[PDB]
Amino acid sequence: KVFERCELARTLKRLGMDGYRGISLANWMCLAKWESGYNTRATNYNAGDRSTDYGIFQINSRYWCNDGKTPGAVNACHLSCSALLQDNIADAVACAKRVVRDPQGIRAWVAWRNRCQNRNVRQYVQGCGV
Ligand code: NA
Repeated sequence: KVFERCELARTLKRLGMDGYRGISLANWMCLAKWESGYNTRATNYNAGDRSTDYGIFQINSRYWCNDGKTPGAVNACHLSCSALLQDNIADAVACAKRVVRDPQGIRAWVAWRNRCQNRNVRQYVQGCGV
């Protein structure tokens, strides 16, 4: 499913993402936008290390979910990577929260650093009623 901007903003707010570990909703929106264009079915294969980024937040199989095909990988979110391609994003949100409950926080995603860090993200939640 490809979410509409405000549809997603309210979806993430209902899931407890607004201010989660200090990260405003707008930052999560900016992340989803740049990672997948708000597409829950987005996947990206990394030929170099044989891992795959899954879903709306493009969570990587080397550390976060299990896909059975990434050598020496772990599964910190304790989920099948399949859970990260669901139209319903509750599992992906639980995993994204897990990701930020680590040393870097929202910085774990390079995309956030490139297109969201120190830029205006309020535009992503404008008019969404959040
Ligand atoms: Na894995």
